[PDB]
Amino acid sequence: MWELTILHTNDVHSRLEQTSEDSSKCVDASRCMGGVARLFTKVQQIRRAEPNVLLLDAGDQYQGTIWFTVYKGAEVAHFMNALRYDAMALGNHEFDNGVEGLIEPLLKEAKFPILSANIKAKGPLASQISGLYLPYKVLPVGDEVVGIVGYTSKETPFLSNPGTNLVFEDEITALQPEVDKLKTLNVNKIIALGHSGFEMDKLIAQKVRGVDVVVGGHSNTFLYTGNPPSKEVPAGKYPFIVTSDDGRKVPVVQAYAFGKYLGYLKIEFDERGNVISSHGNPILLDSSIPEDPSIKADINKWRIKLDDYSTQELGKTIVYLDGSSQSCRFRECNMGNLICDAMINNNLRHAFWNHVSMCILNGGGIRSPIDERNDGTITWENLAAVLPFGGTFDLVQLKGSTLKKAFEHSVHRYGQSTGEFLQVGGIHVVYDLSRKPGDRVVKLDVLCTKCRVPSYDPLKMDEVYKVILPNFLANGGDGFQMIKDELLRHDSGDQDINVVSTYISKMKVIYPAVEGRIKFS
Amino acid sequence: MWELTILHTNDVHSRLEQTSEDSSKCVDASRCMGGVARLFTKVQQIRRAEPNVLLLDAGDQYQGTIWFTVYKGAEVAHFMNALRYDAMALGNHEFDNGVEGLIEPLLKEAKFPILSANIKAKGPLASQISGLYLPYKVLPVGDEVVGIVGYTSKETPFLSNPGTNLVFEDEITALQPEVDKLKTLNVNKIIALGHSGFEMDKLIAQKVRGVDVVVGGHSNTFLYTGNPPSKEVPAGKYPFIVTSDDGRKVPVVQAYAFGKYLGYLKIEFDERGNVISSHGNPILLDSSIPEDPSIKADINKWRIKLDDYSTQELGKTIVYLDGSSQSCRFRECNMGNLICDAMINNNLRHADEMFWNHVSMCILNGGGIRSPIDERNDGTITWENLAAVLPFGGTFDLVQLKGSTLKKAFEHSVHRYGQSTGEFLQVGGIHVVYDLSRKPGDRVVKLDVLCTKCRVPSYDPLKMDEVYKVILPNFLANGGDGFQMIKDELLRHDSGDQDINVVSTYISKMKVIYPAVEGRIKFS
Ligand SMILES: O=P(O)(O)COC[C@H]1O[C@@H](n2cnc3c(NC4CCCC4)nc(Cl)nc32)[C@H](O)[C@@H]1O
Ligand SMILES: O=P(O)(O)COC[C@H]1O[C@@H](n2cnc3c(NC4CCCC4)nc(Cl)nc32)[C@H](O)[C@@H]1O
Ligand SMILES: [Zn+2]
Ligand SMILES: [Zn+2]
Ligand SMILES: [Zn+2]
Ligand SMILES: [Zn+2]
Repeated sequence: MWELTILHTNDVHSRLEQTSEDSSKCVDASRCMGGVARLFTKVQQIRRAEPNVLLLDAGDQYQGTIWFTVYKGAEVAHFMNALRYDAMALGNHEFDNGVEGLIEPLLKEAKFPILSANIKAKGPLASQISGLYLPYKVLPVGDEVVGIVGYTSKETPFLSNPGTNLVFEDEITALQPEVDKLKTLNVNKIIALGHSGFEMDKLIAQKVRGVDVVVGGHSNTFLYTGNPPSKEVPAGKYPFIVTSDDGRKVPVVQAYAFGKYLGYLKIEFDERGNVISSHGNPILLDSSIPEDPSIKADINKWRIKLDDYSTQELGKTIVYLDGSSQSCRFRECNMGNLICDAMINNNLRHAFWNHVSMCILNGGGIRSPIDERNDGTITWENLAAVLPFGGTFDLVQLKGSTLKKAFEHSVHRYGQSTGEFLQVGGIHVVYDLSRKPGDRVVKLDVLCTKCRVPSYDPLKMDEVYKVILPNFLANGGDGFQMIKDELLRHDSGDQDINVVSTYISKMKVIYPAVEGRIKFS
Repeated sequence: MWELTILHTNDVHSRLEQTSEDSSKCVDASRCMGGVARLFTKVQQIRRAEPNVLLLDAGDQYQGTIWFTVYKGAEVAHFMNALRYDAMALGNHEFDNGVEGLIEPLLKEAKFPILSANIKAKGPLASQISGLYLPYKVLPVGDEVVGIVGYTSKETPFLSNPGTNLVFEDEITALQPEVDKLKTLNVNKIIALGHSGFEMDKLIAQKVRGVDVVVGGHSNTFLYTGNPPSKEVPAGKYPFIVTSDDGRKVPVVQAYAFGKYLGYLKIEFDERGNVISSHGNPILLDSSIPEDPSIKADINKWRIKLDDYSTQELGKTIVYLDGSSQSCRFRECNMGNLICDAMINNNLRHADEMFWNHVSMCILNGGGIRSPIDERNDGTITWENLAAVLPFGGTFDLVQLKGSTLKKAFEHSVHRYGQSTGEFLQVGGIHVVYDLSRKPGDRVVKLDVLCTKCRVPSYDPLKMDEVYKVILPNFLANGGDGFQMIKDELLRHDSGDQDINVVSTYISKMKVIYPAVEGRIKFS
């Protein structure tokens, strides 16, 4: 009846300090959630009360706040070491700053194993990266041993910068042999830890034989059994039980994201290394759990470098700038409208032809909301959380067919928190999700340029339009292969942050609204 | 067979200089229309060729451009005298600057009769206005005599400032006694000249017995027989023939407005003073009719005072700011949106406490939008450009309204739709849907309003029992344009800032503007 307590975080996304419950900057400290210093308290309490504890991360500690912008990963390595994480699987964002941006800050500093069984190194890189990351690590858990096989999304080269010499294999194909190797080493307790999303995690559990528990992330999935503690509605019960093809019940877990919740799963194992019981729930990390003084004091030492960013206010918002994934990836969100307006305003300030009236933007690219409760105030730090990436707002030229195609893509796999869903500037779209995928756009009206008075006219499949979009999309990011393939021109614009930072500095006081640009039938 | 040539203008609205064909400021002089110096050339050219000519004005020479803002009527009196107008009926706008603003500049200075048979002076006013205007004037036309009875819109006190000591009678009731009086003076040739609109003009012709011809204005009606010379689509043939209740065919005329066209109607009269033939058409004052050098030279003398306004640029528009009556009074117009956005932006720049002190709604009578702005001159926008759009001198006032009062105003907005009636509201942060098939007062099928009592503003269906904070012009607040329910059922009214200054500072802020027709107002 050997009991294992699995504690896990996924998609912390540079959320080192305690946050608001929407995961934005903390204002009212007493009503603030998350943090690393608050995580350390709960982890330590659990480690006291429980004999066999593992602390894991399913990737995406990289990218999100001014913490990563400045420390570029050093903060992940330093604080994950203080919290004494047992393992961490590689996420797509760990490659955002290139392989040198992963090797030097994280791989070379992390005093704990970093894992991925489907990333295959090629060329001279292989002998450089030797043992910096591993397909698995066999860990001593008291008087027993626990093997943990890692995995990273096949999609990392289309979401990040992992370079031309890392091969991203299919997870199931790359996992099953490593599991069988651990099996022939008599490792009876196998955990799959990785960054591919809940739907992938469900199949890893179903297909990869020998896996006792699947720990995941990427899809920012919140799972809960009972009455949730906050605003997150669960996708399913915690853990999610997958009846695998070999006849076992495989528990699948995820801890939402941004370090708001600490995943907690108690596992009963037999002498043979099989699951008998699998129960728990994610602990909401809040005010009712103090921040450890030593970690908090240390967090404050690292905050001196970051202080010289929030210094200047670029404007004030009288409304809540909803940049949440739960809004921006399912329907029209005021942060989308605000950004898309700033892009058009950027272009039309210095401009029938050369005039731009259209803007598209993948909702997943909107990485944080902004609270209006702090005197309306907006700083660089506030924006750096919304737009962390470092892209540009590029000018493209598209056929009515290519624009139709992208909008049909926008809602092809709708209701999955998929970031392909587009927020729009100077476009009026109407979707009918009852209809089969690819014929879900029932109306699409676009603002005209070849007109003295701009009005919305039905989109013409044979006309040519001049859209402002992020470079990520211009480059066929988010599956928009048709943009990169069928574009008739592409001129590269200005830095995403600077574009929106110019506009807020201009408007002085902003108030974007949900006015019906995107609609549903 | 005694022939009369009637030449007429109506609703010139301070358009002294030549204009663009949308009646906005002239840029490319060679492709510019109208003005007083072009008018003088064609008038003089007709007076030579024709023996019995009359030049008339059916009111509204007052209000419109920087000309009236500065000269306050003196420019009307000076230039109408130079053009040697035979008569002029009183329009509603002649009262915009009060009765002292009519007596001192126009009535005393005008070397020609000014008329209105339904305005009745009373008390201390009566005395200070004796013979300054008259119900009619009998005019010698060659070897014959022509009587002209004037008339002014019953709703001048709800459209202008004529004061409390002037009584606006029902036109037909006040007109007949004068026509029947003139008849007993053996005045066989009677013209009705007034400012009440085409639909009133049609009834004056129908009901007022003895009227031979009705000359009008107010409704900026363009009438034409054949292929029009410009962008104005005609309401009907010129002249419009009204088969009167006494058995006669009464020609009804109107010359559009802003001095763009000169009305021209040739009339054949018998020994008895009746119409036999009534034919003509409005002459478009275009590039092809030269400006008279003496009038143009004199116009230039008066332009020195006006020059120190257009001096500073307040911003640039990349789009055509359509402030036309043909757009702003029938459907959503980008000038309405621009203004309504500037009003909300004015308030919300100095606001926020919680869900109160906030405003997300704006209503604005389309008739209050008095001019468009052309983007063709380097995008550029001056004070003079704005002064034409917003000439009145009102303010953008803050009101508090029930869902029912707001519903009522929106049902009013389209009660008599398709008449170029200015009551039709342009909106800021409101999404309205009309179905004109439905009987009047139940034509609003959808009305969604932007919320304040929400952290994220979204459009929610209007609630008949909730209370909303709208920014609207003072004219509308004080229940102008028939919006009696606003004045009567308002739950609070705090007065804002000067209409021009509100929109100027927003243009000075935005630097480069581009308003659009984005579906705030819709139709089913
Ligand atoms: O935390 P995740 O694993 O990302 C979960 O969210 C998935 C969505 O995120 C969106 N997304 C992800 N990465 C990007 C990126 N990155 C580029 C800049 C730095 C590297 C490449 N640039 C942009 Cl505009 N968007 C990115 C994309 O819309 C995905 O659907
Ligand atoms: O203008 P006319 O040729 O006479 C015929 O058109 C009638 C429409 O015009 C609009 N309208 C007329 N007067 C006003 C005014 N005046 C106030 C300021 C000066 C005195 C009262 N203030 C305002 Cl916002 N609007 C005015 C109004 O929308 C009428 O329905
Ligand atoms: Zn993530
Ligand atoms: Zn991820
Ligand atoms: Zn007029
Ligand atoms: Zn009038």
